[PDB]
Amino acid sequence: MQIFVKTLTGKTITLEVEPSDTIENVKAKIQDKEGIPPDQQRLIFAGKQLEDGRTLSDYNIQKESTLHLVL
Amino acid sequence: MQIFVKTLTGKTITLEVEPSDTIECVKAKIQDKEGIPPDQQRLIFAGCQLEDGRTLSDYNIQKESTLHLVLRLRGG
Ligand SMILES: *SCC1=CC(C)(C)N(O)C1(C)C
Ligand SMILES: *SCC1=CC(C)(C)N(O)C1(C)C
Repeated sequence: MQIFVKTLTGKTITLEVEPSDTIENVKAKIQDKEGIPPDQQRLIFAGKQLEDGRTLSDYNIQKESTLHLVL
Repeated sequence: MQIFVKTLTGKTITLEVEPSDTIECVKAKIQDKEGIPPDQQRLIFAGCQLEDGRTLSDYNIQKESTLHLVLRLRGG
């Protein structure tokens, strides 16, 4: 499924993920495509900070959702 | 040049653009200012749907023109 990650500089990155993926995995995909180290990433969805060991399904993130990335 | 983008909820947004800008760029400016994802945006001017790779000049959009923004159905 496609999701959008909006950064604070007005760049939005699109990622292809599965609900079963962990937050740690998502962060690794973002590092791979934009080079940001996972330790600098804070991911926010529906006002919750996402935790590394949970999966996207844990948070009910559905296709075409937008997560916010704060560094 | 200033252009107006009228949405279906009666909100009009003003943008500063150049005729040389592409439609893709315009959509990115709208995302930046109102948060709507480009993939949900359908831009209409003089009864044409605007295509991403063309520029505003391609369509003869002059200053103070109004484009209409229709949003693709929610989700995908
Ligand atoms: S909208 C950015 C842009 C304009 C134009 C000069 C047509 N381009 O080649 C890019 C895509 C860089
Ligand atoms: S821009 C003219 C146009 C718009 C749309 C309804 C997408 N069309 O099918 C044509 C190409 C007629």
